[PDB]
Amino acid sequence: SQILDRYDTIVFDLGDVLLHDVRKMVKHPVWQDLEKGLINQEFALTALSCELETPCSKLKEMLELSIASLQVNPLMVEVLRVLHKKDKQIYCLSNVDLESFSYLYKQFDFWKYFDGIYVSALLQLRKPNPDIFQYLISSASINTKSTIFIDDKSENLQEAANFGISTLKYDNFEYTAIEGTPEIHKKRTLGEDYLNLRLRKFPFCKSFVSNNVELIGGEDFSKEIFSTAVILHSYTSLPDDIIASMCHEILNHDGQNKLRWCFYKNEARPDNFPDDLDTTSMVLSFLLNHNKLTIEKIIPVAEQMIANRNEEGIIQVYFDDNRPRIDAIVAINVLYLMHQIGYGERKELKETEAFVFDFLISKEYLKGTRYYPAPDVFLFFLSRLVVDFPDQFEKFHKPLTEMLITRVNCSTFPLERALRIIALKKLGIVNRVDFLKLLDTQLADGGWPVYGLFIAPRSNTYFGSRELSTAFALEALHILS
Amino acid sequence: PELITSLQELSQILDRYDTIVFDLGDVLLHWDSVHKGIDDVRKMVKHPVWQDLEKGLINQEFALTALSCELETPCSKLKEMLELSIASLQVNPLMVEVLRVLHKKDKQIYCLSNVDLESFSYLYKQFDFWKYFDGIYVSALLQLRKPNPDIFQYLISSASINTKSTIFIDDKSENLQEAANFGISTLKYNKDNFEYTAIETPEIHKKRTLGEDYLNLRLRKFPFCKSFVSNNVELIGGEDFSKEIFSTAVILHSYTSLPDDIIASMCHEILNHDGQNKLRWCFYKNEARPDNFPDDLDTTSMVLSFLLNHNKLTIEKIIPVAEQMIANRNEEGIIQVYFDDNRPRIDAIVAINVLYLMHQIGYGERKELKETEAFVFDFLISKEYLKGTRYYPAPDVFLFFLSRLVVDFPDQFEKFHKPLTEMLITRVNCSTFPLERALRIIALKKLGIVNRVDFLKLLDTQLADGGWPVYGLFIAPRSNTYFGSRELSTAFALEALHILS
Ligand SMILES: CC[N+](CC)(CC)Cc1ccccc1
Ligand SMILES: CC[N+](CC)(CC)Cc1ccccc1
Ligand SMILES: [Mg+2]
Ligand SMILES: [Mg+2]
Repeated sequence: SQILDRYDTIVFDLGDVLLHDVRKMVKHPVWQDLEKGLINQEFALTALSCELETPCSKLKEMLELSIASLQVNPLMVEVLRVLHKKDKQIYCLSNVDLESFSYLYKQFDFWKYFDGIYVSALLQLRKPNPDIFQYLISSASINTKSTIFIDDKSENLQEAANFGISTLKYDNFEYTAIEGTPEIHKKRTLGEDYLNLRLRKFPFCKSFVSNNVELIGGEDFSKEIFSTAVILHSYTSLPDDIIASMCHEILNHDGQNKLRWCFYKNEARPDNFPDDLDTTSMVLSFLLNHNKLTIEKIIPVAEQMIANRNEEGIIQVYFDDNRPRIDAIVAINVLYLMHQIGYGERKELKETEAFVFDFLISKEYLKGTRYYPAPDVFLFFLSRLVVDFPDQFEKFHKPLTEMLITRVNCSTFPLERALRIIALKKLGIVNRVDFLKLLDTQLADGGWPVYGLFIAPRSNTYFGSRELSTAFALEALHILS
Repeated sequence: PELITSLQELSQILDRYDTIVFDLGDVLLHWDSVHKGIDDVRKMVKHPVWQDLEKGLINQEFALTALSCELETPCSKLKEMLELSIASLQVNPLMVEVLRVLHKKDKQIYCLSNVDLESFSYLYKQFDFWKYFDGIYVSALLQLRKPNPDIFQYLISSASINTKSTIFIDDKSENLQEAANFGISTLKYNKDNFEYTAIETPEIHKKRTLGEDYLNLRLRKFPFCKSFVSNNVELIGGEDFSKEIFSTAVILHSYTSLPDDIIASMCHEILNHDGQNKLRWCFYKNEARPDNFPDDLDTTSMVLSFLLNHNKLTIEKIIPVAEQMIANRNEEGIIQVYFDDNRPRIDAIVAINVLYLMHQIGYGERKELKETEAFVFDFLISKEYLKGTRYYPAPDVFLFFLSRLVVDFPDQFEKFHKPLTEMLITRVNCSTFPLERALRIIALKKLGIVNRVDFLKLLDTQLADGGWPVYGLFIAPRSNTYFGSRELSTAFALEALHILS
């Protein structure tokens, strides 16, 4: 339309806009708890089974039938498409429970036109409520004077109009051109102050070791360089002085030969413990990003990595023929370096990429990897490769996003909440729920609790640190605020 | 300003007040702190993370693990130091005597202190001055911390304190300062004297209202309390049963604010229940009764106790049924579950509910009750109740019903009070099921302890229509069938809400 081209930003509703008696269910107050993400469908159907005096299975079939009867609106989708081509900022703002949102994301394919998807079950907010409009506007930094909102309901358009956003009621299209927390900041400030103090005191990132993921009763072991590299890659808002001190510890790490890095400091290296491609890939990828190394110096190390494939063609974990292992996340971090340096189209990487893609798509990642038992870690690292090399990894985006959507608010560990927040936001989905619960678990000194990010399987030793946890939580807070 | 050195003069000033608030740390209890890394527990307790533990936001393992990094001290040394500190704890003989004297003067006496749940659990078992308090307000049970004014606002509101007649005793001036802002007079406890200064939410009610409207409408429409059955405790996808009378009787005993019109309607269901004969009741309606399934003492006890309470039946009519129950003992003397020699069963909650009716009708001194009462007592004390009972798998159900009996007949069950309180404290916030939170809140408050943690978490699981989720309260053990309803869950939750406001 000639109307929408006057606006920089268009916000789309889903229902009866892009998609076209179960009404007694969706009007019930319990359904609003479901829409808000407060409960899941199983518990919501149990309750509604009682209030609606209907066998639970009948409500499930009525709902299943109702979702599958949804059909795209071809006029609106094409409209969405033309706006996308015009480089508009486009957002989706809609009430829908989480599982329905999973089905609809899998089932349709217009999602790609959106710069950002704001769904009620991921926000714990519902669409007539002005709070959801205010959340959208500040989080997306929307200039309401150049923003128009498309909905079928007048309550929604009236609310948006009160924030100064024009409206298009979707037969007829009614157009009206409209012309007219500090707790987060405190928690961010506390956390930044905590992280900056820890890392200024100990730029070689500390770690602790134990036999459990919470590292209860863990002992101090601060003689591996990997955590330092993880933080440098993962928390993108370190002050320059800290970046420098941590870079210094990497460049001067003594578990180092010919740009092959070892996990351990020399003093702590088990006799005969080999260099590994995870530590090597991660530090090399950081040094190249910060212009401490050239592709010329890295490429021979990358060939050794290609030389390290097993009989199935998969690049292995260690520079040691007598210690053959594989790991989907080590595969990912190798592939990241490969695409960074120009190796992205080497045929010898095909089975390593196939392995990673299959690990995603088979849901085998729900079992964790050899060194990373928590499934969201695989998803997070995959999202880094997929979003940073999007043309090369196009076919990963939708399946990765599907998996992440189902895992929103599925675990209580703060670091796991952080990874889901960061990964979903990089994929254009706003996960406010995990964000809210992440804030609640900050400790009083500003740091989050220790978490066992990775594992030495031979000794079932978990490694982790408050620095790692806090670094991820701060990235999550910054990326959504 | 008024410096006091005379223990006599102290007693004379405290007597001028109706309410005395006592601190624990360095007032009633005293301890030492210096025992690779730090060598002073004072460095732990001062740390910000320790405030999270004190407020109940984390447990000891969690706080130590974090402190082991901040204080650069091996976690296991921090653990040893705490245990040594706690083991070193001594009672203050002067202040417990002052406390005891105030108690013997029928003063209203409260305890307000910062202590973490594990520590407070140990202290409660270890010492025995707690009986002198009318109410106990501990930071880990309140998720509030003592300097903060809102812990004072909470105490004053929870206990309906007249701050004009209230005096607070504490060793920390910051605590006294904050108390004086609320008009409470202060008494600083020093190593060498006393300093005496004479001094002159909306969400909760919305939730209460919504929950009351929910339950009143549900019980009006279905005064025979509905029930669902499934093989799992949250009854996900459970089927409608609604053919047992016991839920109706449990609601009448457990939620004490039903309007008279609902009470009348539910009482009619009990009296017109076809599964009864000569004032013995059967769990099931006839249409669902298994062939040869007997009447049982649990439904009977709870039904007769209610009908007596509401003057539907005389003591004269109950006492013969109660004598039959005494005739239902086994070779160990424990009263059994069913009116049926061919189906011998014992269950500790059924025993509790039979004992309740016994004491209520005048049978409380009958010697034939001894083995039943010792069964329930050993069941508590042996921690065997952590395994559930035959018909009630959730451990807090046994503690809840025990607390009804023990608080309602306190002269006969004195020896139960402290062990039961000890157990309940260890269970604060130990499970997520709303009904279980509600049982713990209700039971602890009857025992004088405010469990605000479970309360706040209970509030957050109310659904938008005012009802709580269904929960399987009791079990048909053979088929592993759970029974429950939203009415049951909401009734226990509303009672917990009322009892803590
Ligand atoms: C970077 C080290 N690693 C893989 C070698 C992380 C995935 C785990 C590990 C650490 C120490 C011993 C063994 C394995
Ligand atoms: C009062 C009913 N009863 C004991 C008879 C106590 C909860 C459980 C029960 C219900 C149904 C069948 C068997 C036992
Ligand atoms: Mg709509
Ligand atoms: Mg004190």
